[PDB]
Amino acid sequence: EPSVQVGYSPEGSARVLVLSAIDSAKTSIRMMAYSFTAPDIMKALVAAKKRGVDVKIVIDERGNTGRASIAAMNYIANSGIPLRTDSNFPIQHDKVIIVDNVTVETGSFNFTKAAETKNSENAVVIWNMPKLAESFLEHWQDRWNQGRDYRS
Amino acid sequence: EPSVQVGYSPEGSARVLVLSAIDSAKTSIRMMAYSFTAPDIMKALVAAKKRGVDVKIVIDERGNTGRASIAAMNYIANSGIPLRTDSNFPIQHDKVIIVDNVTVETGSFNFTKAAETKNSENAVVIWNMPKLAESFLEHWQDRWNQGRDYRS
Repeated sequence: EPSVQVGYSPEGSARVLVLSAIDSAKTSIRMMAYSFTAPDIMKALVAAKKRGVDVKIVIDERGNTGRASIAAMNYIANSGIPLRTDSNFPIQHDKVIIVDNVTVETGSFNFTKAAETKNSENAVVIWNMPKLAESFLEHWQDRWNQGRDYRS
Repeated sequence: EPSVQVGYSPEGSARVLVLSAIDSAKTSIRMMAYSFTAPDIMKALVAAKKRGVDVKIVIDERGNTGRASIAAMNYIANSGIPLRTDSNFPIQHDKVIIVDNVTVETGSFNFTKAAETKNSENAVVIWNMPKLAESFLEHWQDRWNQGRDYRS
């Protein structure tokens, strides 16, 4: 039952794999991000929202004050997706997507265009490991709990 | 047979887990790093070398010109561990350790003190997935192949 997929950048497989993970969501998505700017990633998250997926995101505050960050943050908030900034860590550095409480995407891959087509990166999706995803959820929840809502 | 462990920062579990992965090596280690500066990580890599483990490292060139980077790079090179810098990517961003060609450590965790005790991070070790580790090895090898030796 448990399995693992891997993708890389700038090859193109990391981006597609991460999109695959978000597109697979049927019930929930709990995301943690440092840089938060990739438009195609944002498009995918709100389509999941539209699909009825319970989406909640906590991102690093200090590293998300740029124009692209704000455009992505506004777009996400505008779609009804609960979103929070976290500044309690010099850097909330995780690049993680927990899907349906049993799957975990993680790796070096930040959700930016640079991570999609320029930097060398890796993204893995560990499918169906309830125990692993619940542990990650506690990680996500601790950071989310100390974040500041970003609403639209 | 396959299993997955996870650790976090600044909690302390990520650092210990990554050390555990390097300490577990019996035959080989193929590492890729962006920032390369954590002293306890360097200590562990050369102890594996001493243990007779075949250790080879490719790190990002541009992000490793600082004092701590040079001290870590010299220490590693001084120990006989083949080491190369890679500048062919704006950022060789991977934080990966492939152990004994069947295990893969990856995540947001950079090999720095900041990633060990300040930033929020996650590190996972996917044990015994030969297929996954061989795929990562091709990733490591492509970057290593275009790197510049750093000798001592």
